[PDB]
Amino acid sequence: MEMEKEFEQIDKSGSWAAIYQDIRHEASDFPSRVAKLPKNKNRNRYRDVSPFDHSRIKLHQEDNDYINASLIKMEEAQRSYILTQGPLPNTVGHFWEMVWEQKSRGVVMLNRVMEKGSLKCAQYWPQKEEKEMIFEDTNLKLTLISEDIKSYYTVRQLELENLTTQETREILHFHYTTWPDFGVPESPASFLNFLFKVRESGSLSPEHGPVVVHCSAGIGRSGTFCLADTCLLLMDKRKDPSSVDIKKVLLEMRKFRMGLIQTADQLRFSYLAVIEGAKFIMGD
Ligand SMILES: Oc1ccccc1CNc1nc2ccccc2[nH]1
Repeated sequence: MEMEKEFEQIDKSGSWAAIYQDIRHEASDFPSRVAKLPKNKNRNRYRDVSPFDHSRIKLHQEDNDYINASLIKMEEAQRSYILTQGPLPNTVGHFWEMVWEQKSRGVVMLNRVMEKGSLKCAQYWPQKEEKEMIFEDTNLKLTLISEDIKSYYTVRQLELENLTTQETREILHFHYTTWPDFGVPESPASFLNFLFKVRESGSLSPEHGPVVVHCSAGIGRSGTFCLADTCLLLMDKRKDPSSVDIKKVLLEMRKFRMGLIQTADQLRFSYLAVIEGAKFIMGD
């Protein structure tokens, strides 16, 4: 069923809450035993948001390999994403170790460091060229190279150096800065524009490791970003673009990380972004 018609049918019936609950009910449940070990309690921002054991990213160190991060592997779309929480004061070194080890090109950040008067994630990148950051626990150095501030998002060019081998890499930071403190954006125009800038960069392409995507918990806004990208890619690839079922793509993605799309409003916003992005697709 053409999702645009499914959309009006749910909107006119105001059933968004009922669809969302159907998804919650059918979603996969897999063990998260590593995440719940007592040694890992300070590595988790939220007690109810954990990576599944089967899909968790492992850090390459014998001490403790745990990070709150999952690999979302979309077989038919041929895209992979790492979804993670906003780093904590004690996990900023782990975060950059993961970026290095997984060969990521891009980091996508969908939150502000402070929102609703509380800290949503650590200040994990340098704000001034001449004040670089050193992560002593993981032996990495990170320097701000350049910053492009726009009305709805900022792009930063960063150098990550593995101090053990003196190899360096270019890391692009895509920072969506205008998601509102409550609800979802009214128009998906600026969010789609942002997604197309990440794509244009090469960050989502198979020649690099998976893009690292985060918000505060790494399930809500983060879930919207990867669901819209995968759905629009499948509409490009298939003979019948109307076959793309957003609810079935979301349940496939929920096999890899729990709780992706946190509200009925986020589900509705995901439909809108795909419907409008297709509009700027069918003939753009
Ligand atoms: O390590 C890298 C490898 C390839 C590309 C980018 C980087 C980041 N570092 C960096 N220093 C610069 C100095 C002048 C102009 C561009 C620069 N990019």
